[PDB]
Amino acid sequence: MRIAVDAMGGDHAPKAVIDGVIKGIEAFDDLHITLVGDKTTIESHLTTTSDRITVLHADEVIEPTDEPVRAVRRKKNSSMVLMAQEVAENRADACISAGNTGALMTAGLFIVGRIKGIDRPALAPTLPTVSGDGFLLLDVGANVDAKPEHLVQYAIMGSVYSQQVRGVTSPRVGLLNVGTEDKKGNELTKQTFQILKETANINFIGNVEARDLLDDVADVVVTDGFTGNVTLKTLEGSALSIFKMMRDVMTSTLTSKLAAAVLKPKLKEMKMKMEYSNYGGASLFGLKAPVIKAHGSSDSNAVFHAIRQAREMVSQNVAALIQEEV
Amino acid sequence: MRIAVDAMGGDHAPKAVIDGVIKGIEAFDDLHITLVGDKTTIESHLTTTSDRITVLHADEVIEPTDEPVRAVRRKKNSSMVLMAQEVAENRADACISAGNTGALMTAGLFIVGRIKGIDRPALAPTLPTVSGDGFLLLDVGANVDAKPEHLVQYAIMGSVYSQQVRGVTSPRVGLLNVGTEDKKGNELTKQTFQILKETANINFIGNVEARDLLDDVADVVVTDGFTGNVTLKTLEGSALSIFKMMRDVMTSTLTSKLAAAVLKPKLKEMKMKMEYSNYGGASLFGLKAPVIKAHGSSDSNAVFHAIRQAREMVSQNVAALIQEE
Repeated sequence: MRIAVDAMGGDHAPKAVIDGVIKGIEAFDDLHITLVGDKTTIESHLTTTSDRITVLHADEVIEPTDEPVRAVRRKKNSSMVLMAQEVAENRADACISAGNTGALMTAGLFIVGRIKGIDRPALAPTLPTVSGDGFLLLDVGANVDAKPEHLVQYAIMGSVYSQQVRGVTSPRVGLLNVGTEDKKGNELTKQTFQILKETANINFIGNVEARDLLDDVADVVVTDGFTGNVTLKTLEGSALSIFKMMRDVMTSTLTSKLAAAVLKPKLKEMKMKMEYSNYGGASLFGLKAPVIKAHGSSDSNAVFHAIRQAREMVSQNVAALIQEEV
Repeated sequence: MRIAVDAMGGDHAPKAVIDGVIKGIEAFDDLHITLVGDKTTIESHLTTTSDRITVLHADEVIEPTDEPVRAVRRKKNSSMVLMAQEVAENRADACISAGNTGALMTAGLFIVGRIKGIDRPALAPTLPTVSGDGFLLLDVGANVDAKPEHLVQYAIMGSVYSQQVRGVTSPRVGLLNVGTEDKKGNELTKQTFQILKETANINFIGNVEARDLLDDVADVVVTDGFTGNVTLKTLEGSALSIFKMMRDVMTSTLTSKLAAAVLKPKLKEMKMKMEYSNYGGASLFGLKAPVIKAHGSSDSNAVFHAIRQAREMVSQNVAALIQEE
């Protein structure tokens, strides 16, 4: 098993990405990593662990302010393009980048290519729940204009991932909607509900309301890329607001000074919702191989969990199973 | 000022509705309330004797499972329909119900009627922000399938409300979107962006991302009913979920004890988070009179704030001002 990793994308790149790669190499014996980026810089951090790591030099990098299609086509020697090329030329089974989301989706689509029978890829992060089981939200902005058939394919891919990678035997697939009632939604959502109702290979549990997303309402929640993107950003801003209010309550002068016992829980609280990177990162479903967008602020542990998820996606043959299921 | 209130709709109706009405009557000297529902049941809960509370008997009620059009047409003597008829016959200036949302919107459309020039009314609640300035979100589910023209009308109505009732001189109008760039959004949203940019009567500041809604990115935030409903419900349910997740962190005897010291400020925090507290209910902009949908789980405090918001809406002539635009 070979995974190509973009060493240059991300806020803490390249150090955090390299440190996560070293953690994955130490954890999984069968794993081979191709680290793509500035070779000499990458080698500077690799002085203690270099066993199953190959370093592939990339002269250029894609910056966050550049337009994705132009950057991917023009900068053939960027770390992201060379990383995707490793997968396309069959020198890697999966790839991971913490870089620009749009650039990675462009490179995945243009270079890695779609699974046969898959119309449009979907961006799918695993989000937290109160129980800690988590759930898959797909499509959070890979495809803004969606057809009902696209959403049906999203449900199938999310079900295969939830079964093979998360080990959920019969994943509950819900359709994000304005109500729990069967006939709710706009045209796209109602047409999708009717097709989902007739889709044999999934455990379709119906419409799910947004208010219940974090309450373990479903294992897979399906939506179009625009609504999903808006939903994910709403979740992020809500998490920041509540953390801010809690920090004010736990650090206020009006409260007991002894309740300073509580200062240390602030970090734990920030961890519980803000960082869902422990779940692995946003997968681009529908491509010929696993392509994973690691969060831009990924530290070494986040990179490690993205590696662990990509490894399971490869070993459990998710792409081939998706091809068969459609 | 007279407001007709549906005493029968809502999870904690009729006790919470009657108690909220009594709180409004005690807070506002000028307020007259017509309580619509079963006279004997209402009189059981009436702890007050006040000439400014009148009881209007309604033989039937529209249940949460009833179909909106069919129930509204069939149940002519329901509390919701009689409440709306009070507004239509000019025996009340506004009405409030915590009952079935689809039924209430249908009654508003059928009985109260739309302002001339408005194709579709919108469901518009006021949400809190970090600064305390607040912002108006619309449409949050009156019409799930919207055209660009409908969103333009939502921007005009929201701006009028923000200026006249909320005292914002030049309301900043943002289009809820996935990016700041002009070409962002799905087909409906980018088309709306171009029309909104060419719209004369508004201060359009462009696209706004959902992550900044609570940080005063805009005074008025415009979306279609499907996306707006999903956004609003995400905010409410997620605030409850995340608060529960963070509170779970403090469970150990020393941390339980430390948490109980902060218990009074966090009950205060939960109250401050409830968005039926910060404003009343979602107002239906575009009808001839104010019709307010209070949250189905409204307690007395939520009912009261719905009354206070309806009172501000009547006093500032928003229906007339929206019509002028």
